[PDB]
Amino acid sequence: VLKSTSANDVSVYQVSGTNVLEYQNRVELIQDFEFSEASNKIKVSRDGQYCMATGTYKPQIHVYDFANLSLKFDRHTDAENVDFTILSWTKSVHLQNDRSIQFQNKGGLHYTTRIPKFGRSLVYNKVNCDLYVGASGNELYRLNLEKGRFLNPFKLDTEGVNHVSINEVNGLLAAGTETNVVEFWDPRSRSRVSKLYLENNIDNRPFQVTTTSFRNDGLTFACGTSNGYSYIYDLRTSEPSIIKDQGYGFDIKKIIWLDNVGTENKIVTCDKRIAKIWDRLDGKAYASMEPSVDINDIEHVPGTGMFFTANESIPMHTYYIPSLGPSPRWCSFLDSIT
Amino acid sequence: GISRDSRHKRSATGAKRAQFRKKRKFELGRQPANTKIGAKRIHSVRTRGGNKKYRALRIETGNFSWASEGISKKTRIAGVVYHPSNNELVRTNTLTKAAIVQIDATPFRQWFEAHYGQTLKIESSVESQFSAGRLYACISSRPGQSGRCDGYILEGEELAFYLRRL
Amino acid sequence: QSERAFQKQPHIRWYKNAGLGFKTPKTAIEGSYIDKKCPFTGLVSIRGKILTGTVVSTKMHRTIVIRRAYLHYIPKYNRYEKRHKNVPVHVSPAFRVQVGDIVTVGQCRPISKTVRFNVVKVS
Amino acid sequence: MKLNISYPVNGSQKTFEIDDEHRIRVFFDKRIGQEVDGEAVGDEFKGYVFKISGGNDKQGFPMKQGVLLPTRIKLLLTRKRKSVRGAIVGPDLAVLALVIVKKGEQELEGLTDTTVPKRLGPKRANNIRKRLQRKRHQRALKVRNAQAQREAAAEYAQLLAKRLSER
Amino acid sequence: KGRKLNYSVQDPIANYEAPITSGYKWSDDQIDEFFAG
Amino acid sequence: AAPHHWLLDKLSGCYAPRPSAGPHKLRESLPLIVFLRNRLKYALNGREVKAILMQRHVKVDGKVRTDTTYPAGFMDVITLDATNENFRLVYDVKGRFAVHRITDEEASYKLGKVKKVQLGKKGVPYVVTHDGRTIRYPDPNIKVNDTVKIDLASGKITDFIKFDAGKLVYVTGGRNLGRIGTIVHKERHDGGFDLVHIKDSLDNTFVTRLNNVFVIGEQGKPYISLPKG
RNA sequence: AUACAGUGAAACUGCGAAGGCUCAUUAAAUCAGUUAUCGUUUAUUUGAUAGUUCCAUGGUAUAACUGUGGUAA
RNA sequence: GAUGGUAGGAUAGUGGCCUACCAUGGUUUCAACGGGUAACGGGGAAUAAGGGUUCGAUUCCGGAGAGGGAGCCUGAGAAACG
Repeated sequence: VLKSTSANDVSVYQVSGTNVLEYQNRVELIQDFEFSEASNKIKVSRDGQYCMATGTYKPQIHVYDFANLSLKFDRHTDAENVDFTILSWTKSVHLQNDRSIQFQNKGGLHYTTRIPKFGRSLVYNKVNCDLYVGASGNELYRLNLEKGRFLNPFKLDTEGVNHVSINEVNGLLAAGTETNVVEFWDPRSRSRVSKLYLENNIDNRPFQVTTTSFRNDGLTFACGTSNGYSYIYDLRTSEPSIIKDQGYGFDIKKIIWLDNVGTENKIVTCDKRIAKIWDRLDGKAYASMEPSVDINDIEHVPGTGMFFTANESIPMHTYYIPSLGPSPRWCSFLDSIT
Repeated sequence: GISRDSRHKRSATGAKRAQFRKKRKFELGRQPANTKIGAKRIHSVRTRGGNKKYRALRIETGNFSWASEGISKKTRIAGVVYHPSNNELVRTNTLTKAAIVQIDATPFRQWFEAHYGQTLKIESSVESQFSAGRLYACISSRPGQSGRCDGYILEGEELAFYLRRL
Repeated sequence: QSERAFQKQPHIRWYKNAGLGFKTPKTAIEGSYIDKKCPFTGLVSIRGKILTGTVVSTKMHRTIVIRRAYLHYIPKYNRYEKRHKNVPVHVSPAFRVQVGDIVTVGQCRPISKTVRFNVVKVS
Repeated sequence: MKLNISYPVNGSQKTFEIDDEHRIRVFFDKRIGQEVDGEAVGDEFKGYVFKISGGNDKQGFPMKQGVLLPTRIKLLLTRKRKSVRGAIVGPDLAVLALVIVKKGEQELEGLTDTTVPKRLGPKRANNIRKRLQRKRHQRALKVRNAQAQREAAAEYAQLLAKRLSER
Repeated sequence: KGRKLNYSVQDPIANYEAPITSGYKWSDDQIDEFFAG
Repeated sequence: AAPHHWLLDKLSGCYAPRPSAGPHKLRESLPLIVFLRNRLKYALNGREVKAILMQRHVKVDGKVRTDTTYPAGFMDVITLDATNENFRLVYDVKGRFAVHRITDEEASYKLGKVKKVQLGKKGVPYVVTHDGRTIRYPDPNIKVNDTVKIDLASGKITDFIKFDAGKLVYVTGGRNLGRIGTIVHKERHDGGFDLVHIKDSLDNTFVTRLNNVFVIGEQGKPYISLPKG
């Protein structure tokens, strides 16, 4: 029975923590989950297995098979990564800290291309297949996987963009800039539709929006900042918002929904040290997930109540919530041990 | 990294038809470890016999040197504002050689009050940081090769030499 | 004389001497020029061999393109076809070398992809 | 199933071929380290407690302590892809290993009432409980090495001083 | 600006993926009557 | 598969003995197997030259150094205990290793060209030679290409021969390899063909390098004895 | 020779193998010599080369080995 | 990256070897760059033979490969015939 941290009348558990008789009652879930002293970015594929965790020094790819509970390989890529996506299964696209883009396959490293300026984010379009890559400046580029061309790059404002995302059920391209404007483009028209401005009441310094998200209803939009302040948005009276100051507030990097499992209207926010979870329409914290080290980013596995972080320590932490949901079919005795 | 050879590229004459060779062991380009701020973790890599190389990634305890007396004392790291060997490197806030990074200068306050008595001859635009706490200082040591963060403080001429820039 | 960042300075105003029959001008001993790769103050040390010839182009800065015609005793068609050679070379604070200007250079420590020679003399 | 049982302090171990799997079903879905009672595996051994310690299944494959997933999975061990059964015990174990840490209500003429001794007493001095001439010679050679080298070094440094005075 | 923004056509990505016909589960009329304002 | 310097007859074998590492280079030395076995013929094969090396008759440079492929280079005095064999081996006029026989007061020393003088660590002047005898503390006026005289009982420099115009020089290297006569000319260039030039029977002239030449004495008085014909 | 004492299957150890075939056609860029590395790595060869001490000897944890076993292996 | 400059990365270190910024350079009719084989032949690559005058001794054709590309590891030395 794994120990649980104190919270607001709710329980969470960590597996593979910094502390995790213990040697002979080990509770290790995924073997060889440890990197070279940090972690870049972890995400779980669309199907029921094959999670991918990017590397730290001699950076790797680290695909874990969930139905084998261990590592498959580690393709030591050429440069250090910041952002990537997964395109179903075996294909995936990455971009590194330099302005280069790798295409991993089953054989690995299908191509290495580049963008003219230093990039910061990448997303893929399921409809007509053009990956949009956000970079520094006036420049939000396309690499269409149909015919391998380049497209007429989207003209931005001065400094650039920290995050780009497209909406799923209808395709509304977000681009979180530096000057508080969110710069919604249309993936149909290749033109702007709106230049929504973000406001507060504290106004410490001119914050920059760093996280953008949507969900599968296509009506709301989750917004971030460089200050530790979550925001919600709708088309219904789109000028105000609801806001969420966080108790430490450095830079929120991961805001993701719970739009496919039970216990609805709930959202996860995540800044550099803490990751919390709260409810819509009130703004009150359901739980929080305080680790012993900082967080590079997180992810949430679909269908069930578990979370996978990428942090600055040697292992990665997984966080199980036995009130948000169960443990999945490949982890189907976590509810028997704890 | 990849390589160190002229065979993949053109010389001062403009030649072609390269198709040369499988690349050897001694063209070894390791990955660029952009050293950042964190908890102190140095990877001990091997090369050329027992030539251990300290590859620092998350170093903090910078030994930065008081210039006019040469007093290399221990402090922390804040962030680099200007380094146009890559203008995105200061956007991402890494820590490489010859960068100008900010330091909470509290042990330099301790040394001044310890070997001079009073608190505050030294320049005014660094006396402002003597009062406030954060002074500018440039890294000398190589954390990607020697694994260390040493540096020198900014005192007057070199201060304005960077402040007029950015 | 400071158009770039990162503390443009000598690396330990500073002054040294390679010796071996090549003078150091007084501005290159005590002057405001940095002498990063000019061998009189410099960081490089001298070695090797010393070559002499006139120039073709000095278009870019820190690029002295020497020409070097030399005699070779051809036995094939029993006449001397005339030689020509080229070598890029870094500047020195002693002479703005224009077209003509037979000068000599000493071998040291590859600076760019193709330069091992730096000017030590003008006459 | 077969049950290997070990009484460690007496040094006894024996296997018992127990059929009739509703006796066996007490161990089911209990991973390695979690204890058990004698009451639901048997009646003739009541008040018994066994810490399980793994077991090879049919096809001989071992379980390593505490992973998950009581089917077989392919891990990386002492690094190559070896097949290893999960730590949780289910219906398809051939042998299952047990350590009895408390005798209950019946003596066993294999485990309790019969025992083996140990191997042999200790060999080291501190293990039996729980040179000086070399100490002479080491110190003497060390002070002689000092009185040779650190005097000879200055003895040719003074010859450098003679060359410098004459130069 | 040499390697900066080569507007060329590249070989392995020309058929790396394949499009989808219906795509968005909404209609384009639903787009227009979604963000008229 | 042989060099020219060893005076090695061709009707010997197929594999030639590579010398092992040691004081001198590979290209300027002869090992003990090609010395003893097939030049002055104290052996007949490798087995018995290894047998006498295990018996330890050889006393090159005053130490035993029992090895078959030990690279005896220039003027290492090979000393053999039985029949008091003292052999100083120098270069002849056509490139080979002429092994002259000397006596005990001459084999009590050798000489060596100085290569570099260093302020290495902790204020210690420093000198190396072609066998690499790092001996302590010479005078400050040791230039390059001068000649120290090693003690061969301890290692100290006993005498010193200054390199200047008017000194008796030995040339080991290039197309002048192994000539004596040292005076027609002096010419120090600035990077190549720089030397002191050597006479002949009709006092002809010759060109070499600085590092390919090294001094052995004076005009008529070298304290090395030399063979004749 | 009542704490060791020779033969010695099988195990740890030191080392051994210390350089072998086929396939598509590179014009001083494959090659040979040479200059240099105070521009650099180096096992082995060789010569050299170490000065900080307040109120009789340090700890469990693994083998080989026994013993209980699984699996067609 | 064509040519160089400044700084960093990586290096065993020199090095546009790689990246940021900047300048528009550099080779060539005194043969750039490009065209092929008796490049299974040639270049001393070397031994020469007391009459064979381009037969007549050899190192090397180019780089790879251990089923196929990819990634990693070991060592004084490797992108290992193990």
